[PDB]
Order: sequence, then C-alpha cells, then structure tokens
Amino acid sequence: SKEDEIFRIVEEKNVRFVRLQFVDVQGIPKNVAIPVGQLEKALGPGIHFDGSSIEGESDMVLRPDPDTFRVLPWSGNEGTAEARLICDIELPDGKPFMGCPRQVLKKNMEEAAKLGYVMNTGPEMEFFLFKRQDGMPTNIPQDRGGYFDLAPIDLAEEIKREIVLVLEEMGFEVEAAHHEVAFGQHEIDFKYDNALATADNVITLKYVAKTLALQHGLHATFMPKPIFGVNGSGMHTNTSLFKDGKNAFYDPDAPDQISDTLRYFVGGVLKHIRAITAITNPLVNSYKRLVPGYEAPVYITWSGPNRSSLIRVPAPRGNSTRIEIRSPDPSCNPYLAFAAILAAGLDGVKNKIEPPERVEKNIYKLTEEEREKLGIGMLPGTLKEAIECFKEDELLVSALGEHVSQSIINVAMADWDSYRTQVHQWELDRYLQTY
Amino acid sequence: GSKEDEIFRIVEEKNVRFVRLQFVDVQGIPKNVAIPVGQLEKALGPGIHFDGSSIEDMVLRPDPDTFRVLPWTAEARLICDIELPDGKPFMGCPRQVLKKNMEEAAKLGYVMNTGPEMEFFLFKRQDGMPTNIPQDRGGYFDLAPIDLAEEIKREIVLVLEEMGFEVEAAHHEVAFGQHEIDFKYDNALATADNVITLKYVAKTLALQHGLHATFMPKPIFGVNGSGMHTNTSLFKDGKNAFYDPDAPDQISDTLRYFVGGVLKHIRAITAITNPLVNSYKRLVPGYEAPVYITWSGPNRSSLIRVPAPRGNSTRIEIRSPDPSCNPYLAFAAILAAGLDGVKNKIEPPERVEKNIYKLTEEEREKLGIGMLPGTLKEAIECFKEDELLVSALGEHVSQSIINVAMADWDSYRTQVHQWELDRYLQTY
Ligand SMILES: Nc1ncnc2c1ncn2[C@@H]1O[C@H](COP(=O)(O)OP(=O)(O)OP(=O)(O)O)[C@@H](O)[C@H]1O
Ligand SMILES: Nc1ncnc2c1ncn2[C@@H]1O[C@H](COP(=O)(O)OP(=O)(O)OP(=O)(O)O)[C@@H](O)[C@H]1O
Ligand SMILES: [Mg+2]
Ligand SMILES: [Mg+2]
Ligand SMILES: [Mg+2]
Repeated sequence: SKEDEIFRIVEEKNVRFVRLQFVDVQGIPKNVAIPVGQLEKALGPGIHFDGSSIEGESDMVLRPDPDTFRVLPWSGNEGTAEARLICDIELPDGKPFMGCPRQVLKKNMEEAAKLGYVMNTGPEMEFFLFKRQDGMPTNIPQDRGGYFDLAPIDLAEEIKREIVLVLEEMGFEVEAAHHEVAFGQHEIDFKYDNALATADNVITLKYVAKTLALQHGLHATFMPKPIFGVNGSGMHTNTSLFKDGKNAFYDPDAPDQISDTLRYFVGGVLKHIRAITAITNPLVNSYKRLVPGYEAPVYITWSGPNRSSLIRVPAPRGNSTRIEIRSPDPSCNPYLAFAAILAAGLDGVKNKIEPPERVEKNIYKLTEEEREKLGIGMLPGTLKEAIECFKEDELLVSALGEHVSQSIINVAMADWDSYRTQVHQWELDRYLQTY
Repeated sequence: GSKEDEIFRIVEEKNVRFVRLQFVDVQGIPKNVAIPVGQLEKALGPGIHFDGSSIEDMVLRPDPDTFRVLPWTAEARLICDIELPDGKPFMGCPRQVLKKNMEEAAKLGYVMNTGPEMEFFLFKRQDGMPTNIPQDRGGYFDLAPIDLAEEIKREIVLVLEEMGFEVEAAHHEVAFGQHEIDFKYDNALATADNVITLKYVAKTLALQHGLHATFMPKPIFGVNGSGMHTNTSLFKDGKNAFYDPDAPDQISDTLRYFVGGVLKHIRAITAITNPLVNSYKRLVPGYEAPVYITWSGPNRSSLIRVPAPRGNSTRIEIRSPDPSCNPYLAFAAILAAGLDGVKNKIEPPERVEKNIYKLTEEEREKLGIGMLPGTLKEAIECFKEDELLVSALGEHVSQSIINVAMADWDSYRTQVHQWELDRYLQTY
C-alpha cells in the first residue's frame, strides 16, 4: 500500500517532522506540525484540531491524502528532513466537512465524472518579486526588467531556477518560465492535469515561491495589482474537458474543428462569469487589475487566438484543444475557482446554452456606444458588485455549498465595509490643499 | 450711479490701490483677476475681459453692493457676475444660476432664507505644505488652553464683521482641531456670497499663523467629518410660509410639501451638496453626519430636522451637505426641489422619531427607509436622471458637474491605495 511506501521514504530520507497542510476558504495555506512518531496516527484515525480556522462545532479531523506525501527539498537542521501531506477535513463522526475547499472541488469533479467528464486545467501563474526593507515586505521591484527579458536585466534568474528545480523534486512538471511585462514580474506555466492535482500544485507553487524568496531576502506575492500604472498578475487558466478518454472539445468535422461541447461550455461560463468573478477575483485589489490598458480582460467576450478576450480559443487542435479563461488572478482559491468554472461550464453543456458571437475586433478601440448595441457586458467593477451577483447565482451557491458560499460573502463584505469607509492618501492629495 | 460714487469715496479714504474681481467656478473654488485701482472705473463701467475656460472670452460684471476692503497699501474685493461679450448673462456661472432660481421663486411670492453651520478643521503645516494633523487636542464646546485656535477664530469672526457680516456664534467641534462658525440667516444669494468669503478669510488667516484651514468633508478617518447644516425657511409676502399655529406641531402644509420635495430629489441633490469623492467617506454611520433618508423633530439627528422654535423662526435643518459644496448650486438645487414639493403637493414620508442607527435592517425595510448614495458615481447617476435639477441648474452647469466628478471618479477607481497593500501584500 501507499502507507508502506510513505514509511519507506521516512526511513530513507530521515524524515522527523510532517506538516499536515490544508487551506481555508480564502486559499491561504494552514497546517499542523506533528513529529514522525504521530505519522501512523495521522494516516490511520487522523489528527484532531479546531476547525474555526477554516472559516477564516470546533472539533474536526485531518485526513491526509497519501498520494500528496512529499519531502520538502530544503533539508532541515543536521540531516533531519521534513515532509508534507495535503489533508481533507472530516467531522468527528467521519462524514466530510462540506466547508473544506478541497472537498468542494472533489464533489464537483465526482458530479462531472458521473457524466463521463473530467476537467483538465493548466494555469499560467504570474507573480511579483519585491525587495524587503527592515524585514518587512515592500512593493519595490527587485529588477527593472520587461517582457521575456534576459539577465542581467532579469536579476531573478537564480531564484526562478531554484523554484522550478524544487517543484520538479515534488513530482511537478513545468512547461516554461519567463519575465513578464511589469518590473519584477514573472510567470511560470505548468502542464495540464486534473483540476484536483492542479489545485494542489497551485498551492504548492505559492508556498515554494514565497519560501525561497524569503531565503534570498525578497518577497514573492501573488497579489492581483500590487503597483498602480503597471501590469497586474493574472492566472490565465487553460481548460479542456475529456469525455471517455478523448478530448470532448475536438470535433474534426465541425467548423473551426471546435466541438459543440466547447461552445456550450463557453456559453455556460460566460452566463455565470459575473458571479464567478467573486471567486476568481476575490480581493478588493483584484478589481484594480480589471481595468483597461493592461493584459487583463474587462469586457465579457470570447474569440480566437488573435484577440485578447475573457475566453480565448487557441489554434492547437487534437488532444490540445482548449479554452483560456483569462479573468482569474493568482490570489483566488484554486479549489473553488475550478469548482465554479466546472459547475457553470457543465450547466452550459447540459442546458445547451449557445454562446454569443465571437468578437474578433479590438474591444478597447470600439466605442462604448457601439458595445451596448452589440450586447457586450462588463465584468463587475468592485468586489461588492461581484458578491451581489454571486449571491443571486443559485447554481454556484449550490455547487460550492451554503457553508463555503456564506463564508466567502462574509469575508468579502467585512473587507469591503472596512475599505469603503477608509480615507485614502489620493483624497488628501486631491482635495486637502484646495478645499 | 451713487453706489459707484460711494465705492470711489472708500478708495480715496483707505488708499486702496488694487481690486480683486472675485468669482467662482462650477466647483465652488474662488477665482479672481487683480486690477490696479486705475482700472476700477473701467470694471464698474464696460467691465473687464477674461478667458472663460476658468469657470469650468467673457466679461466680469462687478456687483457694487459686494465692494469690501480687505482688512489685512490697501486692497479691495468685488464679487462679479459673468456675461458673454454681447451682454447676455452666462448660464454656466454658478452665481447666475442661484439668481435665476431665486427669480423664479420670487415670481410665486417666495424668498428662501438660509443660515448655514460651517464646520472646518485647522491643521499644522510641515515644510510649508499642509497636513491633516490637528493643531489642538480639543473637543465639543471646549475652552482654552484645550482649544488652541481661539485667537485665530477670534480674528476670523472680527474680520468678517468688518465686511458687513453678522456671526451668531462659534465653538470647538467634536473632532480634534475641528471648529464651527454659525452665522445669522439671510437670502440665498447673500448667504452664498458670505460662505465663499468665510472660506477665503479662514484659509488666509490660517496661513498667517502657519496653519491650514480646510473645509474638506472627511480629512481624517475615524473622527467626525465637517458638515454644512443648512437652516432653511421660505417667506411668502413677508410672513414665514412654514408657520401655521392651528396645524399639528405648528408646521404649515408648505413645510411638509417643501420637505417632501427635497426628500424626493435628495439622492440627486447629494451630487451637488456632497460633490467630492471624499464627501462619501463622511456619509458613514457612527458620526453626526446623516446617512438614512428621514425627517424628524429636534430630538433626533436625521437628514432633515424641524427645530422647536416657532413663529418667524420656523425652519428645517438640512444636515446632509458638507462645506466643500458650491453654495450657489447647493441652495439652487434645494430651492428647485423644495418648490416642486410645494407645487405638486408631494406629501413627505412619516417622521421617524426612533433612533435609526439602533434600528435593525429588517425594521427599516418595513418603514421603507432609503439610504443616501454610497459613492460619488452613485450620486452622479441619480443626478443625471433627475430632469428637474438638470433644468434648474442649466445644461451647461449640470454637464460640467458630471464631467469633473467622473474625471475624479475614473482616476480614484483605478488607484491602488495603501489600505490594499497593508491588507494583502504580506499574505497573498
Ligand atoms: N488539453 C489541455 N487542457 C488544459 N490545459 C492545457 C491543455 N493542453 C495544454 N494546456 C495548458 O496550456 C499550456 C501550454 O499548452 P501547450 O501548447 O504546451 O500544449 P501541449 O503542446 O500539448 O503541451 P502540454 O500538454 O504539456 O501543455 C500548458 O501550460 C498547459 O498547462
Ligand atoms: N427663518 C430662518 N431660516 C433659516 N435660518 C434661520 C432662520 N431663523 C434663524 N435662523 C438661523 O438660526 C440661527 C439662530 O438660531 P435661532 O433661530 O433660534 O435664533 P433666531 O433669533 O430665531 O434667528 P437669528 O439668530 O438669526 O436672530 C441663526 O444663525 C440663523 O442662521
Ligand atoms: Mg497567455
Ligand atoms: Mg456641529
Ligand atoms: Mg447642527
């Protein structure tokens, strides 16, 4: 069994401490550190803890996933190694805790598997590497590099090289990495995999990047818009659906070689996109990224590979047929982001929802007067606007569960009510002298 | 004319060498053309030419009744009306807008009297630049040495009295370094001229003492914000149209209809009376600023409050405006909405005597209690649809308000504030 193999790696690598990882409703990693003597208990009856943290009655159990056992490559003190285990949350009786984000994606994937569907995701993870002043993080870029720039213009080549190496040691396959448009911005794209593996790997990337950045006196951040006037970090999600082993989005006889299932999936996602934005763009800062002038999509449209739209259908066909949903940012909870896209996309397929016409023209160049005539909508401008749209979307509330949906609304409203009352420096700079 | 002869007599007496031809833009900011006293005869006669882009070729028409010597050789002031080169009045001038709305009210025998309570802050200056640090650590109705600004306030009131200004009283307000100067009531035009003069005088005397006076609605987070509570009454043929000794609470039907009209268009009026992005950081619960759309007697802090004094002192206190508003437009908007209430006989909602702030949301839902706009864009969208206020203020003024407010909102919306970095940078 897998448990035997885990104990074999423990003795071989001299593992002494194990981190029982899990994630709250906001995508923040949480854990319980246990000595290796308690590993047998963790894989058996499980370890008890207070699940108040998940919300961000109290007694809950951690159920480690044996497939996620990985040794942390940063060797601990004096040859003693550390290991991690991604855990599912269960109630004391044994039934799964429906408030756990990982359980939510698992449920939505099981409902898709009933209809022979399996969703594969391949995200493009953008992030910034900032300097640290007096031990505290800042928003000052480490390098003054631009798109696909090379060293010495790109100073973060060593750290990025270490990130990709550390990931490959943990059964991770990376496609390519490069410097992005903004100063100190970078991107690491990894290959497609099932939504659950992908979500686990997204959490691991953020953890690894932030850990290795601190080792070099830097701070890695996946914040959507840390600097005004420059490009913001996005999480473009390449998505494809696979029915009975074959790619359900490929039809060689249909026009553009795009199957009917793809058009319905796009139609479903675009129908609930205003509600999905509350999950995929969950911070108040996420809406400072959704502004015109940068690579981020703001208008609700879909097109081919020759236009920067919300959904893009790349040229590659065959097994690589897919859609690139470009609205999410890397601060979203990946477990809930993929669950929301899968539920909206499958409703598209089930109800045969036809998507709008493919806008191939440049949407920013088109006049606002013409957009209303075509029928082109806009994504929510504020977090409150997206939460109000999410609150009404009965499908996403049921797909994510009432517990998770309520927690998202409570956290977002608490942040919005605090942000809206604040007096920002822009207001003093604009009015104090004159008024 | 003899007002002109009177002006030249004061010139020779106080040895006045320069005259300021003051006027105001759509945003209530004072603008002026400095001319030597040799050109004063030309200003009072054919007028002085200037580029009209500032209000958002025109002539300045000084009002001889507004000639005042600046108490700080000697300098003098003249509030001017704007006209186009041919002679017709410029309908984009804020002072001309209030005059037009007052003339329309006068044709129906009505005259509006306003008495504002002007709140403001006095802040320290660091390296010749203004800050939001209170000069004093005082509180409501506080006395020296807790109130360190009693000498500046003393000078403000004094200087104002030297320019034909009657001040009712002055006191320290709730927040640190906040003060209030309430002056007697007068017709909407004289009051709006007086409001502009106060702001000019207070900011000038504050600089003389190395301080900075500001009429910003919410310069500091977590403390009280500055408001402009406007005491308003309507007069019909010399008598107070709001007093009826036989009616309940001794309030006339005209008061209830005027209140009904103001409350009907209050969401649109907020774009004029609360015109800055910062104005909506003041319209938050927990401070003396009204947020819910209600009207009540003197025992409750509501949007409209009907004080106990009766007879000729019958009035309503509209507490939603802030002192950063253009007074010429703020009074014109209130007069037009209030007169539509009187005209169309619009009944106001039931007076809410309970403490709204303590009431549950589900309760307010039953009472049908509305909320004021939460953002500047939200108020501008409501103002854009209010056909009455757009016609009352004129298409030129209404368009200019919308253009300046959306330019500010589109710049504010895209900005990344420090709060966001403090909240997300370390964790995400
Ligand atoms: N079928 C798919 N479903 C979801 N994502 C995909 C799919 N194919 C590729 N992607 C994602 O798109 C990115 C680039 O696509 P790519 O052109 O490399 O496809 P590929 O040539 O078949 O190689 P790979 O399968 O490793 O992505 C990758 O990071 C990957 O995660
Ligand atoms: N008819 C009115 N309309 C608007 N405001 C008024 C009116 N009467 C008084 N006020 C305001 O009330 C303040 C004084 O309060 P109060 O009304 O109790 O005294 P008053 O004797 O009735 O009026 P005043 O102080 O002007 O002589 C003044 O600053 C004035 O601006
Ligand atoms: Mg891309
Ligand atoms: Mg007060
Ligand atoms: Mg008051």
